[PDB]
Amino acid sequence: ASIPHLILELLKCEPDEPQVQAKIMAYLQQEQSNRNRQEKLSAFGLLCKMADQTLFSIVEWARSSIFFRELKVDDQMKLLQNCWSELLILDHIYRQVAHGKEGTIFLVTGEHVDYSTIISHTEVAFNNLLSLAQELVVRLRSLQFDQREFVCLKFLVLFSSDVKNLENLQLVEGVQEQVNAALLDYTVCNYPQQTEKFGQLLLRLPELRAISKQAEDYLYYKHVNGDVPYNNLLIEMLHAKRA
Amino acid sequence: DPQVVCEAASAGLLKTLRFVKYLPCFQILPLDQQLVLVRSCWAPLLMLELAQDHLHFEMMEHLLPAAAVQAIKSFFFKCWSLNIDTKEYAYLKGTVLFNPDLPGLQCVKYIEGLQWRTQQILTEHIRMMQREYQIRSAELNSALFLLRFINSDVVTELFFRPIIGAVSMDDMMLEMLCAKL
Amino acid sequence: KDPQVVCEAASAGLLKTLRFVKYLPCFQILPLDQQLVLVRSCWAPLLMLELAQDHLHFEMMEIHLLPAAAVQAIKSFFFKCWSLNIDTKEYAYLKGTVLFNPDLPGLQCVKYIEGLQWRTQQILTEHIRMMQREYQIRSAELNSALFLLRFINSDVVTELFFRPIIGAVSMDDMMLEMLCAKL
Repeated sequence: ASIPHLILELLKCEPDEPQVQAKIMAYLQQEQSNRNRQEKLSAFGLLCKMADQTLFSIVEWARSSIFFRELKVDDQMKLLQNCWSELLILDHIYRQVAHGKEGTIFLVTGEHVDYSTIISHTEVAFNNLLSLAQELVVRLRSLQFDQREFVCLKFLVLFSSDVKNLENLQLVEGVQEQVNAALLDYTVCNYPQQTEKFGQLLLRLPELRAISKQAEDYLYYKHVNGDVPYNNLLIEMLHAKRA
Repeated sequence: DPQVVCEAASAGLLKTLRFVKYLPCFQILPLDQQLVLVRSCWAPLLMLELAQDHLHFEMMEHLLPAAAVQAIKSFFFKCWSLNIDTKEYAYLKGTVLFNPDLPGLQCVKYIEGLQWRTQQILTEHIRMMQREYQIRSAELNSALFLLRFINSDVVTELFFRPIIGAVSMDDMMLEMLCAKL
Repeated sequence: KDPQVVCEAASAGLLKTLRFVKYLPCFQILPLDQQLVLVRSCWAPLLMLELAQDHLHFEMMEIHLLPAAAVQAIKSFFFKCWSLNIDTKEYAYLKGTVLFNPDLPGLQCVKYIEGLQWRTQQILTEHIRMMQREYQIRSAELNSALFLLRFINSDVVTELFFRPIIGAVSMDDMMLEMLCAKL
């Protein structure tokens, strides 16, 4: 049940999980408690701020990471500018593998909702999306997945060699192949009869790069209706990457 | 006349929907919304195409609804009467396509803006040539005022029943938007 | 009179400035070392840009408590801004132009800011065309005030407005506490 040297230290870069929900939830509870004669948010706008924080936290997790620390900002921001969505989604997905179950969605704030109560209270465009995610959350919980192969993936997404302009291309070249192997070992090591599990996990990647695009397109659409908060980070992240 | 006109009534319907479908600010729509629009704007937008192509056609003792018939008639004439140029016809179509009033919309503020930029880019065209804004402006709004009385149930019976025979112009639409996707 | 009141309104201006910057997504997404750089430079121009906006009317008669033309540059600039009737929108992009300056020494995120300035000019060129016409004339008008700003100094500002209050503290130390404090 032992894990290679790589994954062992990768688990060290984890954000905690109690520490965050305290931060975020207290922030949000603070955001609404805030005194603006105008500006309700409200359900949606506020959820964007949640997603923002998540992304903030995700960036801390990134900068506060061993292989990420080396390689300087200019490039740091280029990796982020590519996967910021894919990661933001994935985080949610896993959170639904860990604390997700029946018809119940678990937010990063530690709150939960009824998938039915959600789907009805949301527009179709957002259903074709949440469902698209669940399709994957479940598809995959089935394949016996957990925090070990999870963090492997995070780095895999974050360090996609399929970028463009950067100097330390060699570093990503390295970790992209250094984590592919590191994962391959763990595949059969701490697990029973999967055989092609590695290929399966590595397979669900584009199936998430795809849920991403559609998610962004949704953001842009909601943004262009004005529904998205003022200094929001996602729309910001979207304009850098988009154009 | 029936096969003659209905044959080209569809050549406009398609000429219309294509114009709309391949519209960039239109691609940005969840389809369910992207449809809400078309599910209404189609009848008018159609008339504007036909009136732009000077589609002449007469009737015979072909059915009864008269007010419905006389309204269409009055519309095409008021249009031709106003010598509506190409650009003007375009900007008119947009005006029809985007109205935030439609029930079921989730993006009111978005189309309101579009609605705005349309009458904006339209005013500029007027500025460029025909002066006396309130004149050419209230003039065109007259054409639009006529569309109000069209039902779009009648338009169906008139140009499509003879060719469609019961498939609806609901089942039709859905196909169109995704067909050429 | 001048001293306590203007310095107070000036100090108030500094907060509003940093609050503005601090909340920018494209900004708060940066590491502290880099955030600190930007601010440790632009704070001076940016403050000036705010004070012009709030139409600060100060006059300091002098009947180490004077330089000469230095305090002139400030007025000249203010007036230029005023005579140009800048809307809150343009001001905001102006501040953006100053803030995202790739040339600042000490940056390591040069390329990132490149694009930020780019978009800054982009959304501005867009707003100009939106409002009134041209963009050849109004652009020069704006760069006009910017050019008049580069000659302010950052020693004169701190001395003129802040030394009375701050007393004997490094303005650069202050920024750090400000990138952390309040919020």
